[PDB]
Amino acid sequence: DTKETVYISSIALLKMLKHGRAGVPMEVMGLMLGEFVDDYTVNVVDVFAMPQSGTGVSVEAVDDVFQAKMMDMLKQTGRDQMVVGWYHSHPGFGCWLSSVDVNTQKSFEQLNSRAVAVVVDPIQSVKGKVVI
Amino acid sequence: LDNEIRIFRSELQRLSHENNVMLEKIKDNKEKIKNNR
Amino acid sequence: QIFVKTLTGKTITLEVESSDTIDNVKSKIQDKEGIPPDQQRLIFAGKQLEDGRTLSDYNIQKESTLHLVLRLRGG
Repeated sequence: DTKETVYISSIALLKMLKHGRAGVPMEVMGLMLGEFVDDYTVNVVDVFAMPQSGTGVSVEAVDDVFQAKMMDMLKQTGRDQMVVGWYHSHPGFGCWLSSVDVNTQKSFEQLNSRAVAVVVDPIQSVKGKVVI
Repeated sequence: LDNEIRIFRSELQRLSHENNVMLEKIKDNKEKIKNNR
Repeated sequence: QIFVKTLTGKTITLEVESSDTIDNVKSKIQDKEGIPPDQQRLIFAGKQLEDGRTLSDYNIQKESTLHLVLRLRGG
């Protein structure tokens, strides 16, 4: 259980920042799509956004269907694949997790035992030293 | 005036579809404000 | 019985009938996936399953399809 690269598609990332930054100061949360592999390359494909009530320190997903009504709206094009993880944002505070994050993350892992969280910090994320 | 009701019921069937539609997009926003309130 | 899908795309299938209490149903995923139902959101074709209108008024036939959803909170 090591050496696990996490490749990311460049079409995925910059969508993570833009919606990950436009909501600043209040934080923001969406989803990841991809596919597990045997153990190592837990890649990522594409992302999107659940609606939400954002604060500077806290947020939830309001609606519980716009993520479900859209995958079923995507496979008509099938431009992506199933779900693999979820991200969120700490706008100026550093990159870590909190007791709320685990309680929701603790659902995904028992649901599916390699799912992943992602953290980003756009304010101090200058044209050089990203901190994702 | 038999053709009246064979016709002027059709429009009634339409505006009900027009009403329930517009009835929902406002319900949509009506909840958004509470999420951001 | 019944089918249940996920946001991951995984499937789980349960052994139930038209007599099912959502407070009892919500315990079933907890029987298997280990989820407190506070973190739950079941769907039937855009209609979120309200816990009050038990499935007798939802046409939950045999081999029907549902969608499970987890809650999301961060900070």
